[PDB]
Amino acid sequence: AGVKAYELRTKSKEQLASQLVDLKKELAELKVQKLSRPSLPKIKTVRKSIACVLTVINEQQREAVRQLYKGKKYQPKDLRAKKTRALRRALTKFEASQVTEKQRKKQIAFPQRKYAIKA
Amino acid sequence: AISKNLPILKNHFRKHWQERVKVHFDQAGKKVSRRNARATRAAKIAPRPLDLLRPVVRAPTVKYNRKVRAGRGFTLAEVKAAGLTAAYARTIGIAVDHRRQNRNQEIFDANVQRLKEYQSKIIVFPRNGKAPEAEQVLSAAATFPIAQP
Amino acid sequence: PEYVRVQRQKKILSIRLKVPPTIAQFQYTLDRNTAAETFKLFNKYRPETAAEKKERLTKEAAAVAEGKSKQDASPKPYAVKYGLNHVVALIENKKAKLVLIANDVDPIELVVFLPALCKKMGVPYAIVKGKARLGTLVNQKTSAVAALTEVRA
Amino acid sequence: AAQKSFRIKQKMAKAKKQNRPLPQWIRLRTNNTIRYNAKRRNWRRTKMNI
Amino acid sequence: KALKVRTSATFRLPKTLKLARAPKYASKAVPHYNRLDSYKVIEQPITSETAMKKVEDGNILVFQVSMKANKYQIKKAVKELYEVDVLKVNTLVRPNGTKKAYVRLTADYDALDIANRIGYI
Amino acid sequence: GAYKYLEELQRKKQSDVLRFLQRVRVWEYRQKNVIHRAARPTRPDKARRLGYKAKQGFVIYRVRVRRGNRKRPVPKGATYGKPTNQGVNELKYQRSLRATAEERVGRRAANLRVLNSYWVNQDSTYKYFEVILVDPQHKAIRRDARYNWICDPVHKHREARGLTATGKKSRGINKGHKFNNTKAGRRKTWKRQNTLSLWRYRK
RNA sequence: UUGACCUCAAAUCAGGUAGGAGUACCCGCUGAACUUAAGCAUAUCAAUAAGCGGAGGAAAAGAAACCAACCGGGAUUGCCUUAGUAACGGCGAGUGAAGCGGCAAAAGCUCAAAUUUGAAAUCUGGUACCUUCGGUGCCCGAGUUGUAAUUUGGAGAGGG
RNA sequence: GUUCUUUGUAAAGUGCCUUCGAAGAGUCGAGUUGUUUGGGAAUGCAGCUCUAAGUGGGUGGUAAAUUCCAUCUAAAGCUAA
RNA sequence: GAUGGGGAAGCUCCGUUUCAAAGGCCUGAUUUUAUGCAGGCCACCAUCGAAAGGGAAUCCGGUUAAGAUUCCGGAACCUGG
Ligand SMILES: [Mg+2]
Repeated sequence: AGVKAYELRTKSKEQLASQLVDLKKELAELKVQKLSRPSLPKIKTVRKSIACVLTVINEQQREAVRQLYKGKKYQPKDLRAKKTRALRRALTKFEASQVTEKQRKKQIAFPQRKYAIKA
Repeated sequence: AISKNLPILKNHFRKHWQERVKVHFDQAGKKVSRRNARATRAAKIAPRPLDLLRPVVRAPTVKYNRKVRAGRGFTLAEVKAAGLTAAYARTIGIAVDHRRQNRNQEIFDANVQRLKEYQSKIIVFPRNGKAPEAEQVLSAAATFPIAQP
Repeated sequence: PEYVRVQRQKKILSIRLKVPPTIAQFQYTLDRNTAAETFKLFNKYRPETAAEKKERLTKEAAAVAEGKSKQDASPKPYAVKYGLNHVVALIENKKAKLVLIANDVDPIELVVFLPALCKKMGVPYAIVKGKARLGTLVNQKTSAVAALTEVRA
Repeated sequence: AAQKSFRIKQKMAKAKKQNRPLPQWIRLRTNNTIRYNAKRRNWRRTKMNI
Repeated sequence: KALKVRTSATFRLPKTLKLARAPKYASKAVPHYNRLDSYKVIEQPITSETAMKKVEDGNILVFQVSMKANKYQIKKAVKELYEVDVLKVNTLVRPNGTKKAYVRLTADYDALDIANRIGYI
Repeated sequence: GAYKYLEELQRKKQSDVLRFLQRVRVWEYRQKNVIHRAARPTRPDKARRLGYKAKQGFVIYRVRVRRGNRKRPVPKGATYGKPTNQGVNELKYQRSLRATAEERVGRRAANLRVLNSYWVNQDSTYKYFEVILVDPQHKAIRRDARYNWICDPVHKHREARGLTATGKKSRGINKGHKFNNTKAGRRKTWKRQNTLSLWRYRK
């Protein structure tokens, strides 16, 4: 069972923090019962629910920071794209498509014509 | 070592020659991929004939000067006599060689005539509009064969 | 420190050695009274700053909008010429009327040929103190040369 | 030694936890080929070399 | 002009105004939560017979504690989780790699009363 | 144009003006570090002929290297082989002092790219070079399509792979019958003419 | 006294970048000996193995300071051939390319050296806004010891 | 293919006459030494010494002097298959 | 055994206070106040290297299946504030 992320996403951060601390209290109360009982499979659901609550809290905070840094250069490095080191160091499309004005004049004057050959 | 009446052999296999052995197992697959590359290039340049027009030109040495063959590109003097600039000829599909010269009037006249027939045979499309599709041929060399005089 | 020691011992060495006359053709610079009055003359002919250039272009654009003069609403400029290749071309074309050469160009081989060229082409030259002075004359940091080529009446 | 470093004690703790026989329910799984702990170590027979 | 008087033959590097960092962007942009809080420093009690002899005789609770925790964190978290004032903490590292903490409570509180409140006896 | 005056004056190296100027500058360059940053090119005409432009992102370093042969680094001169390989003293390095100078400059500034180098001075002990370097992260070189080819990752350490002017000179890359051993790469040609080619239908 | 310039520094200054791995193939440096010569030292193995530096999906080379000697060809690369040839070699053992010819693929180019001189026309950065692989305005700065436009020898420039 | 912006009083090309036509230096080259090459009175590379010219320079596989001829344009740079 | 430097094609080598612009210390002053500006002092000049060298300070009694100068009871001491 456990908690559901889509219904966790509608709450505020204080309710999420309180739900997290009651989940941790429940996990401690199950861990003190695990030593007396032979098996206790209910611990795994509480563990995964704690993971779900932490994931929702982190994604809410990260989205708030993204909207704070929206529409400006120099956003933080973990928020900007990852792809690879070489693709990050590669030239952008604008810089790669930069051409001299002399070559631009030559390309406008003499572009590669489309032609066919029968008649 | 040396033995019965046999010719003296010179087999150069005293290095680690087995480290450099190229067996062309990929002849058939390389031919297939080569035809695939030709077809996709033709589809990419879908009206244009896949190769430029080459001049007729006289082969260099005394062993081969009896024959005539294809050159790299036309002389600037040849394209000026044909009546079009070198940049325009390069855009409409004529190979231009800036570094060969004309010392032979027969070769010059043959190349000028060859350019005249090419300009008569091609259709140049307008740069903006209708593009009246015209069912490409794939070999300007086959449509303009090199003829021995 | 070593940079202080190098910059002192370098000018020590440059007079310990017997300099060949193309150098110490310099270091007889202009005296301070005539230098002050020639900079007072040159200060009247100063190149235009960026802001007055910008309003000059707005006035030119408005004038070609209203009357369509061929960029000839503004009068003919009278400014000091600067820049090394520019003034060498002016001296070779005999257009320069008076040339000032800074005495402290730090490759000296940029300007050692300039007095001989001025003497051959007949242009009067003066070795003057201060590439910084020439730079603040032409609204730069360093100018290393200056030239009056055409003066008002 | 009695005066040991924490790295040595950590490796000793890991080897003490590894020192156990096979769990007996492993043999009941389908397509099980594991018969016994083949990586078992005893202090009299082989040394850790740490 | 006159030069500056120097009473020492040594030349030292002059003192320069050193500014503080004013970054254009944050370093990690989400500050991490508490790495080692009260629920992570106290894993579970040890309920072997040797440990259970201590809880009425010595008035000492025995807990299993994360290996990153020290005595200040153990004491603060026992005070926060169980609302009990503690006398002292003695820790050891067990031979299985875990950490065990003997927490001796003050005389006002009874560890036997607290252990079955927690849920083990 | 002052630059052709600077060139044709620079060819008179044993004229008294140039040997005085050389004599002062070689002392000034011994007094500095082995590798240090030059503020401006000493020969701006030579720099801009090799490709320098006076804009942001063009860097000049000055460098001196030790002259002479390369002593074979063997303990006490023992080579342990046939007498044809017993030479220690008169052996020569196959690359140039200009090449090892710009390679040390590139190792000093690995974030830059080596463009060219030129001789400035020498004495009995050292040879002095000035190295032109371009910053491939500066936006004035990311833009300006005449120079943004240096930002392509195939040009990392051209001076280490021998792709500069003196590198190609030392590798022997030139057209002609005098360069049959070294024309497309010496080891490439050696592999090409030491390969044994066998076809499916054996010729 | 004050304000510049040049040169050299310092900052947990604003923003970036390098290192290491992998390494079949690629670009260089460095560099043997076993072996063969029926011994062995030049030679050979081999401009190889080991060692070191540096890249990419390919790399390198590349648009002639070329090949030729002909009725001349025309960037580079690769295949077939030239050819086990010309040549080198205790002329011993052994080594050993290149031009032409046919084919695969084909593609060309740009800086420096010129006065814009009737107007540094050029560019990084910061800030504000926007449609954000960037654009516009403003402000410092770089730069005349030369950043833009114009030309690259096949040409081309200034006038008419 | 369909649509919006008119780029642009801008840019490019072509004919004839005239005056010109800037073209890379401790480099080219030479001696010597070492290495390398099929390269042989010396194929390339590198060290040291000497060190250019501008109808010039390089190459033209036997060294040198003299007279010609042919063919390119170095000492700066990019580029797919 | 780094750094500043100097060798080395380079992996790296030398050197440890050297041809270095090599730093921190207390009082405070100010009480937009933060810690700059008032001051003044000092020139070693990284760091690693001993469970037998140097070194702040704990003893007795009891207690466990297995721990104790470490736990319990009593009685002390040192360092920092
Ligand atoms: Mg040496």
